[PDB]
Amino acid sequence: IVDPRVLVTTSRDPSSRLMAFSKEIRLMFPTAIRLNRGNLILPDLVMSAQRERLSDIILLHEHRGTPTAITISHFPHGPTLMASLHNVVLRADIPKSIKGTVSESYPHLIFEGFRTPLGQRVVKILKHLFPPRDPTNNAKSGNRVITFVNQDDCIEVRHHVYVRTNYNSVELSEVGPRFTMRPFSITMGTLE
Amino acid sequence: PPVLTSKDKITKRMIVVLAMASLETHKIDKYVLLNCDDHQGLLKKMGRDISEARPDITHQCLLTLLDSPINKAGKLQVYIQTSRGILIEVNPTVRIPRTFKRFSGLMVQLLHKLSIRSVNSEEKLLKVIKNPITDHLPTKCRKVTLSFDAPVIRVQDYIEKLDDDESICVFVGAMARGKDNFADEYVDEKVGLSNYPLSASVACSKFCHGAEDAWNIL
Amino acid sequence: PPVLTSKDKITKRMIVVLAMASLETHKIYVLLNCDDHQGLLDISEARPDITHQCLLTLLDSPINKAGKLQVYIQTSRGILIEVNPTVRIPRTFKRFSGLMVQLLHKLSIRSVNSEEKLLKVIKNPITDHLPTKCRKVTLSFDAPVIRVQDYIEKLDDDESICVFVGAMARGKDNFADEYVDEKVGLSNYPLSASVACSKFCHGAEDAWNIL
Amino acid sequence: VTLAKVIKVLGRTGSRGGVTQVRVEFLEDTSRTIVRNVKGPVRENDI
Amino acid sequence: EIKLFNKWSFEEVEVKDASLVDYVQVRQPQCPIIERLTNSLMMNGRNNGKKLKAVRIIKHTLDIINVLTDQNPIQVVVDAITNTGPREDTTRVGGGGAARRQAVDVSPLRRVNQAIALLTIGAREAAFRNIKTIAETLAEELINAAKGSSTSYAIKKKDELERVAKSNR
Amino acid sequence: FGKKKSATAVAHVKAGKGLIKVNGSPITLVEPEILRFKVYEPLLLVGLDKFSNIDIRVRVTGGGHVSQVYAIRQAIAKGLVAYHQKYVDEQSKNELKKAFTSYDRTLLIADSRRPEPKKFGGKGARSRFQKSYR
RNA sequence: AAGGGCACCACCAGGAGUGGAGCCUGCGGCACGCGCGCUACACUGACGGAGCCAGGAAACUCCGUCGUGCUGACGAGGAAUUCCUAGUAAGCGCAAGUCAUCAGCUUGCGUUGAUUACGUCCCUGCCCUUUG
Repeated sequence: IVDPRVLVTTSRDPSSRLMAFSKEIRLMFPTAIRLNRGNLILPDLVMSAQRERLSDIILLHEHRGTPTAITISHFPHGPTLMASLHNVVLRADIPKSIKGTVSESYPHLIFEGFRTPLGQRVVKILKHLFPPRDPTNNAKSGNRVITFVNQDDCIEVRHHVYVRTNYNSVELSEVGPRFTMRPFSITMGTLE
Repeated sequence: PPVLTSKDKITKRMIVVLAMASLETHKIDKYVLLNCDDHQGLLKKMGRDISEARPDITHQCLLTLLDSPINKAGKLQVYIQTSRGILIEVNPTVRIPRTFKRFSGLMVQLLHKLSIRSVNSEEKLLKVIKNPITDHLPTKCRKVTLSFDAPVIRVQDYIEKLDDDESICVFVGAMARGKDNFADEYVDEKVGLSNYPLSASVACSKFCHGAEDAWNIL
Repeated sequence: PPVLTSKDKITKRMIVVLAMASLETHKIYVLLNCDDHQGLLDISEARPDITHQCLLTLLDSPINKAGKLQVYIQTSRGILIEVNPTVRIPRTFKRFSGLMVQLLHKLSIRSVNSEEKLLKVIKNPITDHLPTKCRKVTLSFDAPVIRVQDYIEKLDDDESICVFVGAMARGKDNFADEYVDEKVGLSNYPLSASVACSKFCHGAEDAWNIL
Repeated sequence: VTLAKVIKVLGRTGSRGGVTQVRVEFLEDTSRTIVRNVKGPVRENDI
Repeated sequence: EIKLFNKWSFEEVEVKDASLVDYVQVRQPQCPIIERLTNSLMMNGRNNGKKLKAVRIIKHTLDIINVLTDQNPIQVVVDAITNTGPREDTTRVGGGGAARRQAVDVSPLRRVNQAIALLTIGAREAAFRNIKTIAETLAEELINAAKGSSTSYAIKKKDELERVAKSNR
Repeated sequence: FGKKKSATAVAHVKAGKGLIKVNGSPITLVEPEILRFKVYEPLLLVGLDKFSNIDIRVRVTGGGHVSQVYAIRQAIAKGLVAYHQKYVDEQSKNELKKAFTSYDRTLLIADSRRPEPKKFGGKGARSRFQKSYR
């Protein structure tokens, strides 16, 4: 199939801080669209999926019960999962010199804490979401890796740029965004 | 005698903008204005702000303008425009402090709070406002830059040529030296006022005088 | 531009004499002045800033640059100072005071090289130093307003013009009455001393095709 | 849109001539029409 | 959407110097004919965030702005945004540093627009006459843009923009 | 018979007399007025062929105000031309129609606009909240 | 470095905007800093009576009172920087999550209802090659 396209939808309770998280996680590089309006009431998600031709969707919602909640949704049966994250105001910002950053390159993946869990869903999700183009040919020139680690009940999303020397040698430099996801409600597809 | 402000876009009037003004607070744990007397030691140490610290010029100019008849007659408003890009509107009825020490105190407070309020009235006396100056200016306003290297003019004559509904805005460099391009992007032309280099204050009297003559102010 | 002095009694010049100037040193010496010596004290007799203000206003003028101006200062205690037209007076009050204090102690400020005296305490009265053809006038809110340009044009081709302005914050216009021919006003509004100075300079610059 | 040529019309029988236009440091397309000064290709236009 | 008519209905089918008329009641090059301007005069009025009353505004501004020395109201409104547009201002340079800004047209729909929300603005910014007649400032100022179509008297920057894009050219 | 951007107006058609009541009133009133015309301007709009006729009138109700107003709008002439022949014109009902829609947008069918959609964001829709992490 | 592309999380054209203000809730500190906001500076208004109707809603329409006077902190905000191209933005509001009580949150949902563009130019990002 063609590369899956993503639609980011700000919910009724989406704010600035959560929107900043949407912008950094999503970007026109280039299989993505942003809307400043959206809802998860319904059939509405299926409606937006058809009219915008996006099989991946992210709803942005925040209440005190579920703060900074990002509901990842796939058109394919076996979908939704709520991932909530929060940031500290004290986190230093990395504004880019380390990463001259070619937009639209196939990211590398590393998953730490793979099992067996009913989760498996998360690994499936993020692999389907950010693996873009499926090619037989790969140029070995970089660039970045998406790392996901289980941390005694939260998933730690990190993004690093690769540097290589003759010392071995791979070294990593974090470029962000840095997110700790708290797992919420899940919906799974029927056997059919 | 109605007080003139940027809100009014129609009245014919003279506006002086003290461009490139040297206003900057200084920490020491108390605050004061960066100025060549106290801080010539420091400035030099840090290898710069050589005469970038001349708030007195601004102070001089202000007294000079507000003390002028054309101000008393209510046909003049002033604006400031800092080296660091801060823009101030000056309420024409403000009795600015006579001494530099007392001036400093008040400019330090204005800069930290963005406005100075009358103790009884709700109109501000000084107010930090948003650039560009050209939003706040009258709709039909002639704009010029005073410059030693520009064609010399007789202000009285320069003024009688203005449409009866057209204001005049003059940008003066409130500074000891520098290129007179602090306003190239806004002005229609540049003019000289004397064959002698002037000080900002003097340029200011000269111009007020001139308007005062031409607009019949005693 | 050949420099004007009290010796030249022929040339047609404009003279401004800053009267009731507050120049009283205070032993600690520095200049007595509102800011520092507010507490120590009547604030009116201590406004040297006004003098300093006017000196800048006056020496910076096109008319002084054309060397047809002469400044004199006569304090509120009757001390008399001739200012040299070519002196580049300190720009800041602080530096001004250092200098002003020194001059009062030494009676003159000498150029580090030239024989000229940048500033000098001379003996009274001021009449013995002015030109022989010279109109004596006092500025006053309490007098008939005038156009400075008109007034200057009525002067004999030889007649100089000497105005007495009060370098003070408040008070009677009497300070020069024993010398003046006439008291006049430059405005319908009451002016600061320095502003009154601009007015005259500028009006006379106009009258004299300066420049 | 630097005004192209100025093919007026005879002598005193033209309220004003026409003028094509496109752009150099931006756009570029066919045109003519609205303006009645008297500059030239020395002068220019915008898009 | 969503205005009215009558109230005078003085339809001056002339007054349209330069281009303009080929877009005096238009939008396209990007609407179509967004009701003969006065649908945008009335619209550029929604500067708090909602039409109607805006609609009134317009209307009052009209009956007023014609009652007072009538020029057919609508033709004052046309002859308002008429002799009252920009005409070849500057726009950055890039050719320097530290630019400079050169000038030129003025894509018609511009001239109309850039003077529309403009006269609109000058109005909005009451502060003279800081009365209570929004439609007055909206009128007179627009009237001081019909009578004002005799200098200056409310627009002003009208000139400025142009009476400036000559030197730094 | 015609709904408008979340609103909806119903059509009454069978020949009668004057006083055409909207909701249960009189297109004299219709008091969310100001632009109270554009309602009386369908009937007025009859300015193209007819003068008023001699027929019927029905009630509207949906969404909110100006919505409804714009609904009752089509409602009318979207019901003068009513089929016909007992309503529209027993022949060539393009009489009105093409005329009552050579300057229309109400009887000129309805607008493809309709509220919905937001976003996991800020307000939602497209306006996604304002964030500026440092 | 080169050469070239795409994008309102990037510019242009503007729109609304925070950053000033009061309180709000977070992250620090441990008098004070940084962030997401709420409501305000008022005459397109506030204020009372009244008209209606949404997925006794409010914004809103009318009739009348106040007189641009800190009236019935804060006089429109420095340097920065946010976001968005139409059933949008923007304003106004309610349902639901939260729950014994509690929403200045949030996901939603209707209500009024703009101005903007030839766009690619440059600043930011991304990319694709080549080139080391």
